[PDB]
Amino acid sequence: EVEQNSGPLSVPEGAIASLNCTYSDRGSQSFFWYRQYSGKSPELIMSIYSNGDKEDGRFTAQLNKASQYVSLLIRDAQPSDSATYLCAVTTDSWGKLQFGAGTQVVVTPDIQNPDPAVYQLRDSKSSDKSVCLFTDFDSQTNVSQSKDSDVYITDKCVLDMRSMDFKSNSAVAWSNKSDFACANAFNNSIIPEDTFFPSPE
Amino acid sequence: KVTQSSRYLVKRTGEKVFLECVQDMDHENMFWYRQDPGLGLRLIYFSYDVKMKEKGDIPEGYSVSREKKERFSLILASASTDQTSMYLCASSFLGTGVEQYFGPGTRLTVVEDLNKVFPPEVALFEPSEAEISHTQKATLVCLATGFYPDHVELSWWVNGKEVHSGVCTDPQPLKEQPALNDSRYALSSRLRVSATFWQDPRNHFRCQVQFYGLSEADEWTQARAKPVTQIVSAEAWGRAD
Repeated sequence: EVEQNSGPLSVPEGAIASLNCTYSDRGSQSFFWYRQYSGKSPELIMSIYSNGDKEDGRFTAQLNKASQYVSLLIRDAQPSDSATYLCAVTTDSWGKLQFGAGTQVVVTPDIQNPDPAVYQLRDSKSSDKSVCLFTDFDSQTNVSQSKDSDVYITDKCVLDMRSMDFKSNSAVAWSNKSDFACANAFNNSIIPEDTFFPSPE
Repeated sequence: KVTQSSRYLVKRTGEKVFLECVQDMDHENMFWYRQDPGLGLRLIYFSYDVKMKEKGDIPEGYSVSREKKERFSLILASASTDQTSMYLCASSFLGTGVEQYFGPGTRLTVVEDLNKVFPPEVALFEPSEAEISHTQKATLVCLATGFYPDHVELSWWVNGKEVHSGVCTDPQPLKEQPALNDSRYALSSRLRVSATFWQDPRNHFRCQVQFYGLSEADEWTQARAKPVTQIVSAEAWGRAD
């Protein structure tokens, strides 16, 4: 009926992010693309009705009714494009829609000057509690989830210091362990060989 | 334009649960969907006019009502844990376009015992000195832990204003025990500023976590404080050293 490619898709900044959606009913007449940010609601971004391209800013929808597919291309992708994209197709003449299952798209920043480092940060209210921050690594690094029941490691997150035109990746780790050091977390979600690893002061 | 009666609900298994979708746009069509990881959106039920309803793709466990055109009520006769989900309603009509307009969504968590509801603890962690000297930037980390359900909204406030530039919050809260159905959650966020900004002692950095839990119409017979909807925050002041 309506099928979208599975995902998640990881796209480097500046490249084209693309989604394809095939449909079974040759006589389908309306085709939609929706964008949905994490934990928000789907918003319509494009509708398309005839063969070829339809352009809106960095978005291009394309329709091929002979091969029965519709696609969304995101040109010059940026991290803020990261979202779930869903196609929808009309299935009757009352307006019923069938949605594809959605594809998660993550656009990774272009890190021109990696400065990977692991830092230990202390609580503002209590010097006794701390977290670890692995930051400034290039987007090809993967942060593996914790394998220890008592250690916690987050997914990597992309931060934009807009005034500085500076983006950076980071991940956070912590534990309620007495013997716990930062290297216990960040080195199974392995760091690169040029990581700056200052001793805690 | 399209509203839903609740943004966040936590319910006990067995409870009858009503979700309201209301549109004052006179739209003939309304739809109810749920959304889950790995299955996307699935149609539960829809309606082509007042007094009509048709089972969607996954109608079992649900029923609906449309006695008035503006309101499409979704009913969970007896909530089960597998009905924990993001519920989305939408409406449309026969116009120049037939596109659907979505409500804001309702996150429902169905738990076997309300005893497992917990507010987050929240702490703010100050920028490393080695980070400041290596990079001339300062990263603050906000950490919220031990909460259930995962119904939280985190925001950073600098000198009283909500900021967005320089912020990154984990898109997913992490289960503090992923094998567990009733695992509590954690969530982190980063805010990064220039070192000179952090080194100004008059600069105030607040992390605020809005948590949605029990309403006052919920009874509580426990020793610990009732885990109600509340804001939990932590702060740091800039430091010249």
